[PDB]
Amino acid sequence: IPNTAHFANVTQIEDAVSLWAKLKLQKASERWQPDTEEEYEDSSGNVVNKKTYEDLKRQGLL
Amino acid sequence: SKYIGTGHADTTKWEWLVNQHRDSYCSYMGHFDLLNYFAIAENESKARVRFNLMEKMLQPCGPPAD
Amino acid sequence: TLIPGGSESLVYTTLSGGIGILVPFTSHEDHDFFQHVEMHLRSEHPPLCGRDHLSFRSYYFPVKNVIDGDLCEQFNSMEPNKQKNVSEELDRTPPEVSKKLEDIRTRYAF
Amino acid sequence: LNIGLQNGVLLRTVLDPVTGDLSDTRTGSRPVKLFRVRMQGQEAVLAMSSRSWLSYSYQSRFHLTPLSYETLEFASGFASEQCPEGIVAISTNTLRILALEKLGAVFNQVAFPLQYTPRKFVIHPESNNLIIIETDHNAYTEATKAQRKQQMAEEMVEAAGELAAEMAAAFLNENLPESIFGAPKAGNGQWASVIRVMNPIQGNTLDLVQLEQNEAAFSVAVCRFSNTGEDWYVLVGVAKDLILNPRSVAGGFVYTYKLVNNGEKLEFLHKTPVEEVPAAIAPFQGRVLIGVGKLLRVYDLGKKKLLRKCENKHIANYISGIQTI
Amino acid sequence: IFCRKQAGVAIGRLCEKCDGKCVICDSYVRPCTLVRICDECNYGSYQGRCVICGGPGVSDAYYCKECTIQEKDRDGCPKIV
Amino acid sequence: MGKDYIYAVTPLLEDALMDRDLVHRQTASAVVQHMSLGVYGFGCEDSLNHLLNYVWPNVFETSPHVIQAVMGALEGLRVAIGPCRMLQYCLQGLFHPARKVRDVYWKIYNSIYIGSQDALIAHYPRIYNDDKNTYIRYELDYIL
Amino acid sequence: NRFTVAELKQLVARPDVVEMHDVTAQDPKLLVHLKATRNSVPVPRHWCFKRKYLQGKRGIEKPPFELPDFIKRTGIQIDIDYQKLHDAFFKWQTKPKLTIHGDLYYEGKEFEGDLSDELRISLGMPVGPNAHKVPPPWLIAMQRYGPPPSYPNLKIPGLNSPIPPLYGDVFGTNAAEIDRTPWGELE
RNA sequence: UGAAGCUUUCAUACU
Ligand SMILES: CO[C@@]1(C)C[C@@](C)(O)[C@H](O)[C@@H](/C=C\C(C)=C\C[C@H]2O[C@@H](C)[C@H](NC(=O)/C=C\[C@@H](C)OC(C)=O)C[C@@H]2C)O1
Ligand SMILES: [Zn+2]
Ligand SMILES: [Zn+2]
Ligand SMILES: [Zn+2]
Repeated sequence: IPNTAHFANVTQIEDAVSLWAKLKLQKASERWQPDTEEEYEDSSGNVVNKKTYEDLKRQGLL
Repeated sequence: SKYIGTGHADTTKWEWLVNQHRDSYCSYMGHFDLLNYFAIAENESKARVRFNLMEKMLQPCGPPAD
Repeated sequence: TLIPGGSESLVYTTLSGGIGILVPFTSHEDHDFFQHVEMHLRSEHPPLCGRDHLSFRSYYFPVKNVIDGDLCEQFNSMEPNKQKNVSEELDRTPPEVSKKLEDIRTRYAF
Repeated sequence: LNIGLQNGVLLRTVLDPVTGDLSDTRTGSRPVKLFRVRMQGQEAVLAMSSRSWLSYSYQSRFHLTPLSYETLEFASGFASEQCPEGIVAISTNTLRILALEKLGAVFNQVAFPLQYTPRKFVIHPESNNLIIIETDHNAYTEATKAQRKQQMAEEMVEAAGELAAEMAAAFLNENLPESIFGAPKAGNGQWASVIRVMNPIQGNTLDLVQLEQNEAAFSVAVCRFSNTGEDWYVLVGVAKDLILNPRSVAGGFVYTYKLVNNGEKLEFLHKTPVEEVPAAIAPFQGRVLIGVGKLLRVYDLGKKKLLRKCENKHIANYISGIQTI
Repeated sequence: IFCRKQAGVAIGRLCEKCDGKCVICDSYVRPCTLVRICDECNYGSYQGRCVICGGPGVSDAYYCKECTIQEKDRDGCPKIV
Repeated sequence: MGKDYIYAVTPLLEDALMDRDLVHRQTASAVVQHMSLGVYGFGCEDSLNHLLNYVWPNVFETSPHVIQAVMGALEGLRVAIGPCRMLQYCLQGLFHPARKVRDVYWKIYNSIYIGSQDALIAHYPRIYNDDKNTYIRYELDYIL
Repeated sequence: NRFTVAELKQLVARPDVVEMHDVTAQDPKLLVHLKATRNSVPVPRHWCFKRKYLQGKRGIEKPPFELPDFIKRTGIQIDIDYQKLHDAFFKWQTKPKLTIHGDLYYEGKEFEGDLSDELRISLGMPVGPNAHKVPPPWLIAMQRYGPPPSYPNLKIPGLNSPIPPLYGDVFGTNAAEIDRTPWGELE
């Protein structure tokens, strides 16, 4: 776990690992992840199926 | 201390917040174009908005602790 | 730009049905003259209901780089004695002050 | 005294053995004709150019105001049993008598009635038509009003009493005008919204789309998408089951229309759901930016809905406006 | 040390000793607004007396420009008790 | 007349505000107060905010003359700089765990509140509702 | 019946503003929330210090407060010019390094392709000719080994830039691969 | 590397 201002005045191990899990969840949530967060509509039907992720589109266009 | 709305080292969150809610409602009653904004937003007559604010003046933020 | 062959202004609109503009100054001399007009009219022609003019335009934040031209055009409606007392401090006559007030208005708006 | 040039420009000089005042107004390319008239029962001069102006001070309020008509060539005051105070003005192949009866105003206005409180309108760049959204709280839609009235009728006809005299058929015929008697303000989370296409020269309504009962429009935009051709689209952001105090909303939608027939008709394309009120929509580089509550998103046009492309999640409270240079 | 009861029409006065210096911030530069005092401080034998040292008043008491800017003229009767 | 000379005396006031001597900081605070009330409506907020950044650390001073001069300078900056900045300086200390910080900050806040109570309406920060009480001011969230 | 630091760090949205004494407040949840407002500079940090404020070190010796450049150019140290003093004060006026509203001052805070002409004169490098090749001695290694990967947009005369470029002490230029006029300004 | 606080019989300076 990196040393940051968040982990100050924290002296116990399990408290540190739990607060690290919390901070990880928070930050990972608040970023923009294009791989799972994106709306592609492949040209397979070209007028349907807008639920394609960024990976299924490559599999369909391969 | 004699002025209503002042605080001190023992002031709680509830007293602070009800003080600012109460003078917010009074400021809304005073300024003519804020009441216009609210009456257009919620689609009511201005007399009705004034009466609603006066009725809300009594117990803003709910009843106190314990 | 409101008039053909005029200058660009910032037009705003209000919830009470009012329309107004904010126009930039192009020289330091006009700015200084209008600043002195506002200063002298703040004292010798105070608001009617007991308000301080500088305190009213600083209601939530202090004024910064705006001249109130609605206070300045109240010069044309004062009495001739006070118009002379005001004009003789700007080193000018009342007709010249009136012409200078009309010039900036007709430059931008009607 | 007033000095009229042969151009559309004027001079002025106060009467005295020497000129004391000076004021010139660039207000034409045609010779100025100065004529005598009487406004407010006192003297005034009707200057005339390609446009005809009225010059009048007013208790030290100098006004050079134009009029809402085109060029004339001669005029003077008029008086008759018909109207004892007017003007006799002459035009090309014309003999007119005119009048001016507005006590010192700066704008003249024409009005066109609407249905609900207007929130925002955009201008179509090709046809110069207006796309307006109107929305009201504590309001019924047209269909809800009709069915509520039919409900009240069928319930008052079964009041269990001689079933022999019908006030219900008289209650259903004539609707009292709402511009005079008010709209029925009924409900706390009830909304009513409308999209309107209007010509600004005339006042005629070109198209009208009514939305469902508790949908409230807050944003509108007209744009073109790069992946499509030169087609225009209209995007409308709508809230779903909004409560104001305490604030609560069930969701939101973005409508898409195709704006066909030279900017005169809207045709529904699809309807994309969002998890918060879309309060701002702005065209951006062949795509569109949408503020969905706290979130700022990029959206491209799709065949069945709008496709999310990018997103920022660090704006503080609530997006109320978006502007792009 | 200030009376500070809501005032009225009586005009505060200053003695010859300090004539022209503010009653709030005791300052030697630019006077602005005329001082008003409560009715009790001007009642009876107290009329016209200095608002600082109760002695004979020879001039009108003023708030300085800085005090009126800070609205220190709206705090009540400034007669020192 | 001082509006043209505030930039020239700013480094000297910095040095004096950094000076250990009590008179040096007390007199520098007096200078700040007179300069603030002298220029008002003339657009000198940059240097005055810069100088407030050096005046503010002296609020925890026990000497009566120094704290008197500091209060005077703060009330002059309330006029020249505006109440919004002062509320921004007081917010984090209004509810500090230590009673000394709370006493000092509530004194400063009461001084800011008695003058310009009306402007503060537009400056208060948003405070979220809890389970028992409603704290959001909803009327200001309306959007025409 | 009082939180611990790690327990309160788990409840708040911003744990890095929580401190040692924050769990000892009468309402720590409001305290931490106000400590996270998107403004509101913190407390002067010496409230808990027993050495009061300032003072502390008298070791450092400070020279007399240096006069501003233009004032020191006025030649004050006999004929005196007033117009020079006036024109110089107004026309020669400059703005000193101001600080942001957030920034605060502490006792220890007062201490904590192009080459100059003096360094080129001391290094023994001649001036740039009209149409010739006069590279610096660090340019031969760049011509032999190749361009530096840390700055690929840098241009040097002889390798990427032409010889007629080079002007004065400029021996390099960085070439990175609207309506910017302000709206209302005096003329 | 650092933390110089509290008190008086000191003694010395400034208000
Ligand atoms: C001993 O009596 C006291 C202390 C009390 C009193 C109120 O009873 C008495 O009336 C009062 C009168 C005399 C004195 C000394 C007080 C006020 C005056 O003092 C003077 C010593 C200053 N001198 C200056 O002002 C400096 C400049 C000049 C020319 O002014 C101006 C405006 O540039 C300030 C003030 C003008 O002083
Ligand atoms: Zn009294
Ligand atoms: Zn006296
Ligand atoms: Zn005073």
